[PDB]
Amino acid sequence: DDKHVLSIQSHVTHGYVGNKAATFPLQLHGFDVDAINTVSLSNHSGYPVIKGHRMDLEEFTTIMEGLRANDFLSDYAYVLTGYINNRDIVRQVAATVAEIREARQKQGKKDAVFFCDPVMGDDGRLYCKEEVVEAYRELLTHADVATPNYFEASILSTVEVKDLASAIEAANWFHTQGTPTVVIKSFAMADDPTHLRFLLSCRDKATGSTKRYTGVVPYHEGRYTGTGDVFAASLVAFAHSDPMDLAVGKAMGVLQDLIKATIERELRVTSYPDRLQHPSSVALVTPLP
Amino acid sequence: DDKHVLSIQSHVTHGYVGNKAATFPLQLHGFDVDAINTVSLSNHSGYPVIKGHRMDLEEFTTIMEGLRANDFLSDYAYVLTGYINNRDIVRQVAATVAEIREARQKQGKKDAVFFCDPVMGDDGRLYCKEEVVEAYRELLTHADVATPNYFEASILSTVEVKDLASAIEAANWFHTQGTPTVVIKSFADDPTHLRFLLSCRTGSTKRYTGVVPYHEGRYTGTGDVFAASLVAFAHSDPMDLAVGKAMGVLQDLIKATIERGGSGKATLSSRELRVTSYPDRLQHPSSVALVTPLP
Ligand SMILES: Nc1ncnc2c1ncn2[C@@H]1O[C@H](COP(=O)(O)OP(=O)(O)O)[C@@H](O)[C@H]1O
Ligand SMILES: Nc1ncnc2c1ncn2[C@@H]1O[C@H](COP(=O)(O)OP(=O)(O)O)[C@@H](O)[C@H]1O
Ligand SMILES: Cc1ncc(CO)c(CO)c1O
Ligand SMILES: Cc1ncc(CO)c(CO)c1O
Ligand SMILES: [Ca+2]
Ligand SMILES: [Ca+2]
Ligand SMILES: [Ca+2]
Ligand SMILES: [Ca+2]
Ligand SMILES: [Ca+2]
Ligand SMILES: [Ca+2]
Ligand SMILES: [Ca+2]
Ligand SMILES: [Ca+2]
Ligand SMILES: [Cl-]
Repeated sequence: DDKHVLSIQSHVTHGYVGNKAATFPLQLHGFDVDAINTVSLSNHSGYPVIKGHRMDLEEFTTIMEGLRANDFLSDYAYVLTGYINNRDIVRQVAATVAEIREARQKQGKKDAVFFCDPVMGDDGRLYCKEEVVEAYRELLTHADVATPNYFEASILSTVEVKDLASAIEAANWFHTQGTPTVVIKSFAMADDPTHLRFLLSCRDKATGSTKRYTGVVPYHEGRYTGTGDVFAASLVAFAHSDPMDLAVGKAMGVLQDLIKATIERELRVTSYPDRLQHPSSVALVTPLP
Repeated sequence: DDKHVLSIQSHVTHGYVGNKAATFPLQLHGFDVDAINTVSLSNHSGYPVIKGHRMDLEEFTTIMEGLRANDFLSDYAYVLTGYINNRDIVRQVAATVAEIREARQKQGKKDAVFFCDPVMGDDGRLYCKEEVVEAYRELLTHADVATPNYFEASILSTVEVKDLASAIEAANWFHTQGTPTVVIKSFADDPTHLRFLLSCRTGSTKRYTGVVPYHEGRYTGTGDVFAASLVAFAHSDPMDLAVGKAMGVLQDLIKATIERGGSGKATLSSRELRVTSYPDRLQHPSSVALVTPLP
């Protein structure tokens, strides 16, 4: 099957971020999730105490050696990258994707789709050294889809994402850098305080034309962990069989069901298995003129 | 709720063994799975090449310090151990389980159940040092439930498990060792069936047996899905029914693996269990194996 994802994200023993947020949703959708755990921690970065192991570049290339030696690299119709927070591994992902593209081409399979979630910060706070930011600018030259939060889109493009106009500028930066498809997952709007806006920006490499889509979700009170990780995983799942605009709509609806369930910080991903596959409602994703 | 498991097993990128095999079924049963990954490898040990990282004791005690400091230990109504292949970590599981039981007592919670799958070898081959065998003998004195394959039962007890009689002798060894509940998951007329033993030690022992169809071919991760399913069903079933349902889950999963190309003659990759293929069959097997009292 083509429902095979290499997922390069965090592992935590307790809670739902990185591969712990992404794996269950994708498996529910019928995907084999092949996870490389960039860290193996007790819990996410928000608890009072974080303990555990972080991969270095040598651990990453050792795992790749095993995948290469057993000829698994052509399995990966999708590559999903999340929390890495290591300059050398962010840079190495480009080689991993190129070796997957080569193995699939040699076996005459559909091109791999590389989804790059450039995980660096949230709520004004940066998790990574500045060298990681530039590593993501170079890696995004190779991505098919990028799913930055507004903070990541802002620091990568140097455009303050604060409304639809500035979101479009930040997205255009991603296109110029070489990412054809961008989802800016949410930004607040001074002029519409009860909603979050998202942008889907689709550059046609051949024509140079850009198809843009936007929509909103309700702006729920409170801070949530893992929202991006569930979002990107859900997007991969829906984008497998849906056009990207509809795939974004479903993925938004999945997050809205999860957040509203939490309300009636931690996303209880495994409590809502039917909502993960069939969200109680889809967000409208409408073309822009 | 008490549907929280601390699961101490292997992580593989490719394929379905250890925590990757155990996690999805337990999550489908509504459990939070807190996984400690004893190794993070490219694939299971059956492949010609196996690459990646292995925990030492210090890495294990480091994660444990995180779980302790954040007051997570009292949440673990269940402890499930599988692939460790490290004498010092196997030894350390007794102290981990003891600390969970004390944190649970302190908070007015019912006692935990520790399920010990003593993962050491299969098809007559050890995949661990002789050191790990003895560490399992000593951990098993602290286990509530043990789920050896017939090889593991054989080397732990030093009884050759080849029939119902010898399986009973091996299970008796586990009970004398201190393990009240033993499932010997399969053994050898009638070449088309495998037999299993459930033995529950008041000094008296209740024993049960049953059969499943024997599918030709070598599967890996079968024990890992089985123990995971046993934990899920045993939470709301008596142990005989929970074994019956876990056996049914495995028959469905092996049939789906064969259905999607996983013949006896097929590749290691083709024989990888189709864990994602039929999620409803992981919760609700199409058959439930009979588990019938012995006299
Ligand atoms: N407070 C919120 N109210 C509504 N939806 C939210 C909220 N926070 C997150 N989301 C949803 O989940 C996704 C959250 O990811 P976002 O915060 O944009 O990314 P990240 O978690 O990577 O920072 C959004 O696209 C949106 O659907
Ligand atoms: N070849 C097989 N044919 C039928 N059932 C099998 C086969 N291999 C495993 N099983 C099922 O999987 C369960 C666990 O398998 P077993 O081989 O006993 O453990 P392990 O995988 O730990 O060696 C068995 O109880 C049985 O239900
Ligand atoms: C380890 C780890 N992985 C992923 C994320 C993003 O949800 C975070 C956010 O803090 C994190 O700490
Ligand atoms: C890594 C790893 N984990 C688990 C198991 C048992 O299925 C094996 C069997 O060889 C293994 O190699
Ligand atoms: Ca060709
Ligand atoms: Ca956010
Ligand atoms: Ca957040
Ligand atoms: Ca994020
Ligand atoms: Ca076996
Ligand atoms: Ca005992
Ligand atoms: Ca086997
Ligand atoms: Ca086993
Ligand atoms: Cl706007």
